[PDB]
Amino acid sequence: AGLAVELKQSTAQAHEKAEHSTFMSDLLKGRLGVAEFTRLQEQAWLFYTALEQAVDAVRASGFAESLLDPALNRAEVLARDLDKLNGSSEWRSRITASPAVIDYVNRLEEIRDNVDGPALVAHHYVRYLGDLSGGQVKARMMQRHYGVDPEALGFYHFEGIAKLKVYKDEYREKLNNLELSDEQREHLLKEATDAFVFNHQVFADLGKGL
Ligand code: COH
Ligand SMILES: [Co+2]
Repeated sequence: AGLAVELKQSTAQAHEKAEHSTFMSDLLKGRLGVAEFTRLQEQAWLFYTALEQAVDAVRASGFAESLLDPALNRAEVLARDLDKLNGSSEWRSRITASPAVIDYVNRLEEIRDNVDGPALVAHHYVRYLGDLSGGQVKARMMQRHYGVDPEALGFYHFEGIAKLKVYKDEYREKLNNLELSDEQREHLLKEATDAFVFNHQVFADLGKGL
């Protein structure tokens, strides 16, 4: 075999490289602070805004409307998280994207303009499925290590989903039931590996200095 299982087996090597990065290892260990966590959330808002722009364009065309659920949207809740984290709403006009986040947004803007359905589905898998399966863990250690207020952690909470585990199995079945050509499947497969590299490069840029 299936598409959901194939994505979890081929991108398993790249997924191990993301959790073994200097920045993510220090952030989850508790060796950093709420300033380093806030810089990660600031960069995440920049690529999630670009990601959702591409998702909105591909959903409008009819490509995988059931898969692209607008309840998964994180840019609106990430903006509210950064308002509580920074203490003000004035962060919007003073944040600069890192070299990796620029490359990431450029890729998501190309996917939006070309309305590349399969490539968008690969980026949707990489970001949203990881958020649903590891959100509650990252929110727990952010409160334990940095004392982040639970209301400033809405990114890790999906209010539109009552059964979180059931939603993961429904997302994988919708991914498996995507009618795709052999070229569209290989494009989605090669894009899924690319999307993991983009997210790993974001952590590599953040880890510089500390
Ligand atoms: C323990 C460290 C860790 C971290 C920090 C982390 C953060 C990130 C991250 C950050 C940018 C990305 C791109 C991913 C990528 C993913 N992670 Co993780 N993951 C991690 C370990 C896991 C584990 C374990 C799962 C459970 C898989 C499952 O069966 O739900 C997971 C779920 C996923 C899934 C869903 C796959 C599936 O179930 O089919 C993707 C994609 N991810 N992860
Ligand atoms: Co670079």
